[PDB]
Amino acid sequence: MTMMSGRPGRVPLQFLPNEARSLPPPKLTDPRLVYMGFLGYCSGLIDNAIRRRPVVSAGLHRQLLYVTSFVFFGYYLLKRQDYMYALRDHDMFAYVKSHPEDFPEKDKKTYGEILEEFHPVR
Amino acid sequence: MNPIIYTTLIMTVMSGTMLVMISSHWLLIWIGFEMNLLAMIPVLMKNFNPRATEAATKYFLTQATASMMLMMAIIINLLYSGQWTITKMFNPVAMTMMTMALAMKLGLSPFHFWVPEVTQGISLQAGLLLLTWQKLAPLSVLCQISQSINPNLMLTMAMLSILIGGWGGLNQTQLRKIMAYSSIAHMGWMTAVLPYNTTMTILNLLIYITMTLAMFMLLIHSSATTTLSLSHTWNKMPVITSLMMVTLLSMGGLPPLSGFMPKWMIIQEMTKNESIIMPTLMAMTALLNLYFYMRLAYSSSLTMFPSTNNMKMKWQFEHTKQMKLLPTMIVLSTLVLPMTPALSSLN
Amino acid sequence: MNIMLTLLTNVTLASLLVLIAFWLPQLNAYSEKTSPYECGFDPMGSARLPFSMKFFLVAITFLLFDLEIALLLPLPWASQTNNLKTMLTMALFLLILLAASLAYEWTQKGLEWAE
Amino acid sequence: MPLVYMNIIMAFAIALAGLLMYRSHLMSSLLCLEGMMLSLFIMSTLIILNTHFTLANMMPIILLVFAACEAALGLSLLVMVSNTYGTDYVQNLNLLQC
Amino acid sequence: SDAPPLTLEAIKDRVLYVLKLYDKIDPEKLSVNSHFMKDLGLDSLDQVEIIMAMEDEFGFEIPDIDAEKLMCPQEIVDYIADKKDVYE
Amino acid sequence: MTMYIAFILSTIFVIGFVGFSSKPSPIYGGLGLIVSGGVGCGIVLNFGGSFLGLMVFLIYLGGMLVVFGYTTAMATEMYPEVWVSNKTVFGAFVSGLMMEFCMVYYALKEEEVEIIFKFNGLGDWVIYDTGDSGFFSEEAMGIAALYSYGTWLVIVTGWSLLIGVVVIMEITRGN
Amino acid sequence: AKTLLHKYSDIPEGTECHRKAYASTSIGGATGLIVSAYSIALKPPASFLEGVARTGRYTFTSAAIGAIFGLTSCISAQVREKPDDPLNYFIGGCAGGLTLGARTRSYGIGAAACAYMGLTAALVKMGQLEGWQVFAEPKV
Amino acid sequence: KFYIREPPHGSPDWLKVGLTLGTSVFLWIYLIKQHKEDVLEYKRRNGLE
Amino acid sequence: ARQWQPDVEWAEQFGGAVMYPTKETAHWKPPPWNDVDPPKDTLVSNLTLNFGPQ
Ligand SMILES: CCCCCCCCCCCCCCCCCC(=O)OC[C@H](COP(=O)([O-])OCC(O)COP(=O)([O-])OC[C@@H](COC(=O)CCCCCCCCCCCCCCCCC)OC(=O)CCCCCCCCCCCCCCCCC)OC(=O)CCCCCCCCCCCCCCCCC
Ligand SMILES: CCCCCCCCCCCCCCCCCC(=O)OC[C@H](COP(=O)([O-])OCC(O)COP(=O)([O-])OC[C@@H](COC(=O)CCCCCCCCCCCCCCCCC)OC(=O)CCCCCCCCCCCCCCCCC)OC(=O)CCCCCCCCCCCCCCCCC
Ligand SMILES: CCCCCCCCCCCCCCCCC[C@@H](O)O[C@H](CO[C@H](O)CCCCCCCCCCCCCCC)COP(=O)(O)OCC[N+](C)(C)C
Ligand SMILES: CCCCCCCC/C=C\CCCCCCCC(=O)O[C@H](COC(=O)CCCCCCC/C=C/CCCCCCCC)COP(=O)(O)OCCN
Ligand SMILES: CCCCCCCCCCCC(=O)SCCNC(=O)CCNC(=O)[C@H](O)C(C)(C)COP(=O)(O)O
Repeated sequence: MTMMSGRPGRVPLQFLPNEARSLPPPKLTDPRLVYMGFLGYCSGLIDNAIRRRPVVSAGLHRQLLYVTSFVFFGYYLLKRQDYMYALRDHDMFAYVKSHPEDFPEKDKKTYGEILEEFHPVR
Repeated sequence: MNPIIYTTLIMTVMSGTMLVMISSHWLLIWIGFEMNLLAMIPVLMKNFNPRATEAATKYFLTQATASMMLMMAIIINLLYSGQWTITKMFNPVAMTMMTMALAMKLGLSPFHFWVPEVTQGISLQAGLLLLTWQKLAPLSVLCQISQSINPNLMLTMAMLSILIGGWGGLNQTQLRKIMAYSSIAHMGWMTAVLPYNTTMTILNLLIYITMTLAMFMLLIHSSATTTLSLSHTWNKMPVITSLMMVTLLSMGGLPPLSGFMPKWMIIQEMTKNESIIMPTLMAMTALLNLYFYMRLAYSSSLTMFPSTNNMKMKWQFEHTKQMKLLPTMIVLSTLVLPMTPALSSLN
Repeated sequence: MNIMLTLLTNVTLASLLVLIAFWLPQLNAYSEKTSPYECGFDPMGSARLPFSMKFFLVAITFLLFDLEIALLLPLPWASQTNNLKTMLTMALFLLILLAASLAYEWTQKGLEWAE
Repeated sequence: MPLVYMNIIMAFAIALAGLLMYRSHLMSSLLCLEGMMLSLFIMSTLIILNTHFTLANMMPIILLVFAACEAALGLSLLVMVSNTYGTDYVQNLNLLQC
Repeated sequence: SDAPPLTLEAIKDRVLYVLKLYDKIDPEKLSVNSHFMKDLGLDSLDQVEIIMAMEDEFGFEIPDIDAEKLMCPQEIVDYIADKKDVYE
Repeated sequence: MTMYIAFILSTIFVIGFVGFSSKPSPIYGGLGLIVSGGVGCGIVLNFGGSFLGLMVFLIYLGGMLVVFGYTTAMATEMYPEVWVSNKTVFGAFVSGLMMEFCMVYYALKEEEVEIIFKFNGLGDWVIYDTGDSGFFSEEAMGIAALYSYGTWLVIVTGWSLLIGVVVIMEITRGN
Repeated sequence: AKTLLHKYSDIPEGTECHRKAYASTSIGGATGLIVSAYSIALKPPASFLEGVARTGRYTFTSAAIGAIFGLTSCISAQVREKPDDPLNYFIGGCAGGLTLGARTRSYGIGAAACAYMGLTAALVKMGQLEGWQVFAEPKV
Repeated sequence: KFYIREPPHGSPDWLKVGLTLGTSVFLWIYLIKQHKEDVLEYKRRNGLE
Repeated sequence: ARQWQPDVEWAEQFGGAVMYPTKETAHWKPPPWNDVDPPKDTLVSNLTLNFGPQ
């Protein structure tokens, strides 16, 4: 079952609709971006170790490129993920607002009027 | 074989898959399957020997039968509704035949016999291609018709695939057959959640493809096709064996590794329906795959097996060819669990 | 109906000729007379033994080249379309592709018979 | 459906069954594959003629083309198997197990 | 599994059966120690036929030397056992 | 009920299919497939599809000639089998004939759902067209539209045929 | 098919034990036939009569197990006057397991089958009572 | 010391090193610019400032 | 005094074509080191023909 495959107004291969520009972009110090940079640094270290080079010192340009590439991809990945979650919430709220019969707000009862069974522990 | 011809055949395989993935007409989808098979047959025979010839013959027979049933299901659907568009598949008999044909193409149990045999009969590069790229087209078609799918048949075949993958993998000393049974079990996991959520199918497919690529590239790096030949790799490249051990742990599904994420999300999705018993059995069965991954880890990384004298000559030389994407594949196979909410971008 | 009658008539005439050929003359069959002919000496092996095909590769190419004939036969009707530029481009595309396949097999010694 | 549709579908089922049960010769199974292709051609042509779908009159030609490709592929594989064993018996393709 | 682990006894029964299947040897007079040349009154050509019968029965060829010196069933049984490395 | 010509042709089609599916010998199987191709040409002709019937007959004649040569080269034995030379082949042939006859009787005397749907018969004349127009053959126009509408189909088909030539050369190379 | 399943499940629990046993025997026979078909396909029996013997052996084993399970389950349900109690299904499952053990002439197989079939049948009864779904329809 | 060329010499491959560093710097400045324009556009659309 | 490590006898358990061998699969052979089986001498007999005297 595909929930969002055919939502009206969806452009086939866009990856970032113009509507997404109305959302605050992720901060450059976002911990998820830092974790992506950590992944890139780990990839650089593993690249050094597999090629039988000094793991920490062998190629600084290669390690920098690894970290930069992972951060660069992660930024747009996070933007798209946040856009999808915003879309989900927007649709949920619109549907609840347009179908009041299926989401009734029934009367609130205080705990002084609700009869709860007591189960002794003994 | 000429490198130009090899590149042309690879592009024809990928062109058939892309034609399957972008078409709206059933005839074009069938044509994509035919083109993919026609280009794939010679790639399996690139290193010519009787075992490769036998593997190619078995693959051709299985896939040609599957495509014949596919075309018959399309024609029945056209007969009962003059529609060529890939949609809800207005006829139930046609849908049953379509499901069986796609299952035959994927290698889901009961039709799973060909996969171990073809994988063992070809080279590690051909096995990499067969077990990674060749799953895309049938899975895409299954995703596009998921609404009209009958849960009872698909779930039966998925559970059978998980069971048979575990049981068959328990008995293997050849690495290619182990990979094939692992592939069968992962296909079962992929198709179990398909009637409920195709995003989970895509996520599981991507994670499995990453782990499989990492495993096959590690096996090509250390030229081992048997357990005993892999038991020598510690005395030549210990880092390779350590990375292989961690990747094998990830394949097993143990947290906090990335392998655990698809199983976790599929279990959650199935419990969002009622569906309680099936995920429990699926996890209990995946314990078998974990067992034989752990046995491989015991043989190759956690203990040291005896070596031979001539390994000293190998110590003096380096690996000439280098796989540029192997470190990224290993990292994605292992350390990706904290980025789980990013799966929302898949739908 | 007329073509079915014609087929029936021709097959009946041939069958009647065979029947007359086999029932009119005097038959004197005995084992030497009916034995296989090999120029007066008995054959060594069987005629049902495998017979090698030196032109096997050309035979497979005939299967593929035969289907392009089915693609080219509707061309007389295709010349009546309004967009003659698209049709003429596609007819030449198919024939150029068919000449390229012949050129490839020719240069790779695919037309030479096995020895 | 009319009787002819059931007859063509029965022919397809018989050819499929024929392919599924192997005797000794590989070539017989290839013939069964070609028979399935012919049955599909006939069925699709009848359906397209009955509904007067003009642009669909060209699909069976495409089907025949890819049937020819499939048959050529099978024949090449048979040539290789026979060159290896001197016989096209499916019993000889038992080097790889499950 | 493959064929059962052939023993000396079965070898002897097969050899004796083949020998009594030979139309020039009377069954009751034949023993495992009978000598073909003297006891059975068999000539050199006859012996060659017996060795060929053994070859057919046990599925392996005996050279001209080797086979020539086997003059009674016990030597044939011993030769077959030694060739097949059968100890029981 | 009109002369039952289409029903007879389809029955002979099924009979030839049973003939080659019993797998007596490749030489005999090719003969059965040739007979099936002929009756299928007839069946399609009786529906207005002259071009398609003639084309499929020609194609299968060429294919069976190649198959005959290949059978003589690689699929022979001392005693080739016919439909009465072997209990397995004869049993399969008789079983197919009896299944066809049972299905025909079952659907002809009753009106029953075999597997997919039901059928009462009446001959395939009923669903015909009574269409009165044209100086052209609609099938011919549809097939000729391959060069103006089916550009994508022409591209993929030509590419696949060229690739098939390359593929057979690669497969039969050996080494 | 589900026709046999409905034929078994339509009859109330502690009523008409003979009909329930007949339906269970039919279900077991169908299962045994399918098992023997797969076994013959994947493991050829080298002779037609041997294949007939293997089919008969498997089918009779399965049919006997089903008959015993149904008979003792219904008998216990009607004797105790306690339908909708999983213990009846547990007793039937253990009886079927002991039948299998007698059929293969093995004590360990008999004991293991008694335990496992009893547990599985009790679980099936609990699932019928509480509405547990083996193949849930998509809901979300 | 080595018996053969060992093609990577004592000096690094300057073309590859320069290309790698240039790619890294280009990607970094592109990301900074993109984030700045994204912030500006978000602030404009919702009318914060 | 030192940690136990696998020896030849331990290592030979994984050297067969299969784990858990049975009577049927005890005769299965592991594949060759390179995936090349030895070529069979399936000699194809040439056709013998009498060219004459007639
Ligand atoms: C959760 C929280 C966060 C945790 C994150 C996850 C864990 C950490 C990240 C993981 C990946 C990172 C490293 C990847 C490359 C490592 C590969 C490697 O071989 O390393 C060797 C390398 C040594 O090589 P060398 O120095 O060139 O010379 C020695 C020779 O090479 C001698 O080498 P040799 O090859 O000759 O020696 C042979 C040896 C060589 O074999 C190995 O070295 C094994 C390494 C495998 C890498 C792990 C696989 C991929 C990552 C998955 C990890 C999963 C974690 C989740 C939990 C599951 C546990 C597995 O093999 C064996 O001896 C066999 C022993 C069998 C044991 C089996 C266990 C292996 C798996 C254990 C993995 C545990 C995690 C990583 C451990 C640390 C590794 C360095 O190690 C290093 O020196 C690098 C490590 C330190 C780098 C980080 C330091 C950062 C800079 C300092 C400043 C910090 C900034 C702070 C900011 C604030 C300002 C002050
Ligand atoms: C966490 C803490 C610890 C927990 C875990 C540890 C504890 C639990 C596990 C350990 C014990 C469990 C093992 C169960 C039995 C294993 C059988 C076995 O291994 O088979 C392979 C093994 C291999 O045999 P084979 O290769 O097939 O053939 C060679 C034979 O050995 C050659 O055989 P043979 O010629 O020597 O003679 C055999 C023959 C005759 O055997 C003899 O020759 C000597 C006579 C011994 C028979 C004993 C029966 C009469 C004595 C019973 C007295 C009352 C019982 C105690 C309760 C008192 C209540 C106040 O036996 C039979 O014919 C069996 C017929 C049935 C009668 C016995 C079964 C009675 C069921 C018990 C009812 C309990 C219900 C609950 C009650 C609640 C109130 C407490 O079989 C045997 O050799 C043993 C045969 C005897 C087994 C039956 C004994 C039953 C023991 C009590 C079972 C209760 C535990 C399970 C409860 C859950 C079930 C739902
Ligand atoms: C094991 C780790 C998995 C990693 C997988 C590979 C990661 C690197 C691959 C880079 C992806 C490049 C693609 C982006 C370029 C533009 C293409 C874009 O237009 O595609 C869009 C699609 O976007 C892509 O799907 C997003 C790809 C991002 C995948 C990453 C998510 C992995 C899950 C969380 C794990 C953490 C990942 C960390 C990465 C380092 C089109 O949307 P649409 O045509 O309408 O959808 C078609 C499918 N539908 C309709 C059936 C739904
Ligand atoms: C090495 C030893 C470790 C062994 C531990 C294994 C025992 C674990 C206990 C059983 C786990 C399965 C329970 C499933 C998770 C519960 C979630 C739940 O609440 O689901 C129930 C449903 O509950 C179930 O379906 C559970 C059925 C059991 C299926 C699997 C059986 C597993 C084995 C059973 C016996 C063993 C358990 C005890 C073993 C003790 C330790 C040996 C509610 O579903 P609904 O359908 O929505 O309810 C109302 C609508 N009908
Ligand atoms: C189907 C019809 C075809 C038939 C045609 C076959 C052609 C025949 C070819 C003839 C070849 C010879 O003459 S070969 C020469 C034969 N003669 C000798 O060797 C001289 C010494 N004679 C002896 O040793 C004994 O008399 C002896 C009988 C040998 C027993 O041998 P033992 O004492 O060691 O048991």
